[PDB]
Amino acid sequence: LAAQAFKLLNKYRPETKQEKKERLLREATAIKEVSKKPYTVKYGLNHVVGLIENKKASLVLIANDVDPIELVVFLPALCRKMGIPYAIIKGKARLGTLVHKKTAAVVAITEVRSEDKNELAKLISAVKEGYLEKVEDTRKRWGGGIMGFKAQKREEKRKKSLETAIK
Amino acid sequence: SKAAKGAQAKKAAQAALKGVHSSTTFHRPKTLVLSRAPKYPRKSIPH
Amino acid sequence: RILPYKPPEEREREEFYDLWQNEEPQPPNPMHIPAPKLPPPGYDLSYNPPPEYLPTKEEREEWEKMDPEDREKDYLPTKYDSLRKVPAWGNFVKERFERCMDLYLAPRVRKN
Amino acid sequence: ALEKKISRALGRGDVSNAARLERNANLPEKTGKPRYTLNHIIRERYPTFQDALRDLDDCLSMLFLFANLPSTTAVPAKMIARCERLCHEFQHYLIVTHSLRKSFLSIKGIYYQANIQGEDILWLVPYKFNQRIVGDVDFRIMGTFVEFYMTLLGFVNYRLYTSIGLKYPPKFDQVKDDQGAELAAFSLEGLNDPSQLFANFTFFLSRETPRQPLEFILRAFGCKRIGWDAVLGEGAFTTDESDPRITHQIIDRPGRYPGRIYVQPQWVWDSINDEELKPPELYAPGAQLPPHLSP
Amino acid sequence: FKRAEKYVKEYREQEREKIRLARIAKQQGSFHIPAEAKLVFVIRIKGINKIPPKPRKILQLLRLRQINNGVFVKVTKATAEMIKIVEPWVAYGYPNLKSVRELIYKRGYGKVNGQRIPLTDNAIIEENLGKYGIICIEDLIHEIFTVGPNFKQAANFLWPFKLSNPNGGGNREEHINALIRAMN
Amino acid sequence: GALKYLEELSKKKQSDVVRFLLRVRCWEYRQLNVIHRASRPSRPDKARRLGYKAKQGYVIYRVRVRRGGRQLKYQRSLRATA
Amino acid sequence: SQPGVMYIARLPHGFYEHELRGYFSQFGEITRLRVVRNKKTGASRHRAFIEFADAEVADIAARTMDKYLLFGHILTCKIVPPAQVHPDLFKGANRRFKVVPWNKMAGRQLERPLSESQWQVKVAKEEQRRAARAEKLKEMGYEFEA
RNA sequence: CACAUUGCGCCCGCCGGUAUUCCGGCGGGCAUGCCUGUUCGAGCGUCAUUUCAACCAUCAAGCCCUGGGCUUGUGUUGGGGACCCGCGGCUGCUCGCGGGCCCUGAAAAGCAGUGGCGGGCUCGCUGGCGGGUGCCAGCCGUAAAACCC
Repeated sequence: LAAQAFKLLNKYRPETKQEKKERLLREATAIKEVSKKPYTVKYGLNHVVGLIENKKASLVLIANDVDPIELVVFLPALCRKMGIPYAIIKGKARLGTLVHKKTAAVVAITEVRSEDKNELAKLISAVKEGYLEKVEDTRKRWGGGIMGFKAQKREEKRKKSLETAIK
Repeated sequence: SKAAKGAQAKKAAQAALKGVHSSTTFHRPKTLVLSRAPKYPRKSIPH
Repeated sequence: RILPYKPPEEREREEFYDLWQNEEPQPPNPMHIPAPKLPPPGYDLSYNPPPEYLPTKEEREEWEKMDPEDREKDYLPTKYDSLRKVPAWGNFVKERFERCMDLYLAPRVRKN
Repeated sequence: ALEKKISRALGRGDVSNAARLERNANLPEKTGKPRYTLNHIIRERYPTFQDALRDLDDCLSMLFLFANLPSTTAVPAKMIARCERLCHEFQHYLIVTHSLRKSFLSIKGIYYQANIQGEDILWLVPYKFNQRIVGDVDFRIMGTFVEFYMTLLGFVNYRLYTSIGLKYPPKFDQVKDDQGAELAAFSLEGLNDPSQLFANFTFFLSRETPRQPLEFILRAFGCKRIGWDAVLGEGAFTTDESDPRITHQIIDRPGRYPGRIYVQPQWVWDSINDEELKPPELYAPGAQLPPHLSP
Repeated sequence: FKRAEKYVKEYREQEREKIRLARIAKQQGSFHIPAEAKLVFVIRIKGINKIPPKPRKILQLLRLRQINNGVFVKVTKATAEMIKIVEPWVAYGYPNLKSVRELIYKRGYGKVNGQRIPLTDNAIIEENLGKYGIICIEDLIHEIFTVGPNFKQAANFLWPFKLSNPNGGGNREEHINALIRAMN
Repeated sequence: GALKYLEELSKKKQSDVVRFLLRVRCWEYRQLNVIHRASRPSRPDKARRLGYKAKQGYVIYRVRVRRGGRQLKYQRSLRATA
Repeated sequence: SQPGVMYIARLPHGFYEHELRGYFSQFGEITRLRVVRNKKTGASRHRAFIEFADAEVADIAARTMDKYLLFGHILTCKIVPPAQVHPDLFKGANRRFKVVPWNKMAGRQLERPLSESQWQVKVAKEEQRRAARAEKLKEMGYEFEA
């Protein structure tokens, strides 16, 4: 699912700075000697939150490793409340490489070209089912509690030292 | 038999979900030391 | 102030001095031990030498038998009728590699 | 640092920026010119053109060898191509100036000795075969040697052409090189005893002859007209062997024209050694070749 | 570990290969080439992993078994048939005299007693060939360029050329010559 | 909107998420030095409304200050001492 | 000894007998496997049944490959409980479903001659049929002769 | 660096004394905290990495009544709907082949049935021969051929 996401997304990646300068020079030279609206992956925490609140986002991907976590800790709930499909991706550096930055906390797809409307819709359906159903099964509960052999042995040591005779 | 089948199935599922890719004392490593290449002489004329 | 845009194919198709300009003699430093030139070719390198230099078949067999890198002198003269028969030397690159290694690894000491 | 950042770009997916950074890296694999500029090290190592000509022995030996050798990782194909241009270019300088003096045939190859500005310069050419490489011969080291000597001959041939009056670089025809001109692809423009030995003679080279050795020898000692077979290469004065205006031709095989002189290549080499034409009857085909003497 | 992604990928690849092989079989002689007796140099390059049986047989016949390997072949009608059959896995074009000189002198080899001995001596040249009048390596070059009566045994003598990977570099006509400078 | 979401989440401090995060950080800062540098503000919304920008020239320092009194009370706060 | 039956749906074009066998045998051991196909034309209904030797292995396979995106297809891998596995479900398992050019067959059939005495009792049957056509054509009002 | 004694260390360069090794002198430098930026690193801190791409004729050849036209090349996801037909079998009911109309996300829950040739596997008889085989990522459409070797 991560690979499919980044395949539709890599087509809508932003323009690098060199490419943008080269394009601007191209129209400048043309005027020396009428375009459709660009479509790209929308990034930036505040911008993506605004798009989610205004229901312009079609898909949302949230990095799992943003510290501080408070920046994103409400994003899944906000996406669920607004009804936009959302998913959590391993690696803020990877969301970061789609844009041309070092780290992206969140990326979103708003609109795509006609050549990719069907692909984006199928990706939305696939991510929604195959991730949101499992997340609905286990998202409302507490995490943690992965005590191993040493931790559990320390636990029986503590209990057999505590509840036997004295406190 | 059953344990081998379960282990092989678990290995296959793990490979499907996550792919096939997954002296003792510590000293300060010897790093690169740059010599001074100043952009301006501190004193214009030597004494 | 800035160059106009150029298409990538035009950019692709688009993209010396006398080094002894200010030349003056300099004193030779006595720490410089240059590499002496290789010995000049002798009368044994010729593929068609005088018959006096033609050696014996038995010593030829001994030379081909004993293992490499132990001779006083690293080849034997051989008579060929023409460049048709003259073969390419098989250890030429090896010899020149050893010569280069002599340049960058052999110690140089001045001896009287 | 630039290589590290190119690796960063490649691992990040920015292929356009990676490609830009590799032009900025100036990779010899495509450029053919050496990794680093070596003008200052030339300056401080060789103080005079006399010393340059004195180490031209080893410089020419290495660049001839790597102009003949196959393409490898340390020395790429286009680096060998530039080596081939520069070596044939120095051969043009010798041909035009008639600076070549002696030649020699040995089981180790062909030795050439010339005298430039009073300096004796030698170089050995291996026979045109597949030089078989054995053992731990790492091509990085003599590849560095090749870069060094390529810079050396670039500057030396520039100075030599500026001294003779000819221009640098010579006009080289890629198409004619494709049709196989080797030494014949360069048209040398200018700026605005040795040459008599075969000057009044016309030669022909057969399929069996050493093409560029014979060509270089005869160009260096005067002969201005040789024909050869089309397979040998372009630039032949007369491709037809039946052409009647032929004086001498090399045969090295085991229409028998009357007005004709069949000679073996040893005749050309011992002529260039002895500064005098050798008996065609004593060097006729099918006869025991007279002994060769080192010059 | 192998993925269903791959499994489906090769399934569709072999499906198209079967479709295209039937099409040639139906339209025997699809390649619209004029009748000229010339030479074609063919280099096996990486392609589909699972080669169909008849292409595998043709590749074994042409001795293009390993990756990145070039051989010379006389351009006949059966030759054109097999070359355009094995087109997906090979790059083929018209050689040049300088190119064949470079290949034979730098990367030239010969097959003797099922052993590869480098083309180091015209004496070995008369030992293997010569019975048909091939005296020297450049005589071999001559016959290869101007294909003569003995091209079949000539090619049988020439052990296929192992090239090097391209260092920064269907019918490619003279562009395969640039390819073989890039690979040689 | 993330800034108001963080403002409300910081208003609700004894909430479970904030309490858990504050516990782990309190441990981390005790393991760290008394005064050390920060990288990124742990409270970006508070830093921004106080005037922090992500420019070359703005830095954060986290400082630990011992709590309590001198029965004498220090007229300057623990905030001013930090 | 409890074989486990898994149903796979939304099959991408190409994920057929051999690819299914290889993939799920790399997961485990298959007793039987069958994609459903049409008898008229050799085309699959994009669904298959796989009976594994081990029900547990079948369960892990279904869990890992239930909602998989393969060539724009979200698969449907679900274990069918042993209660409703129909005894005659794996009837064409492990065989070859061949493609039969029924159209060419009917065409060769139309071209094979025979003694048309039976075809003339059949033209008596087609005279009664065009009498049927005429009686339904009386509401039309069109008269046609033979 | 040193109560600072005009003493003692490290890097680079120079000068004078027999000097490539020695002596002496000279010149430029070597404090800490912190900020910005370089470059070199360390971390059982995190992540990616066994690649779901394009790749048919963006025109060809043969022709005709000479300039337009013709032939060829053959390439389609599946299911459903008391709907309208043609043609082949079925005693008949009906079933197949082709259409006409409508619907559904690249949707989905047994319904698998037509005879053969090569080859694989297997059992018997005297390597050969005769039998079978829900086996063929081979063909084929009555027989049988071709690949195959």
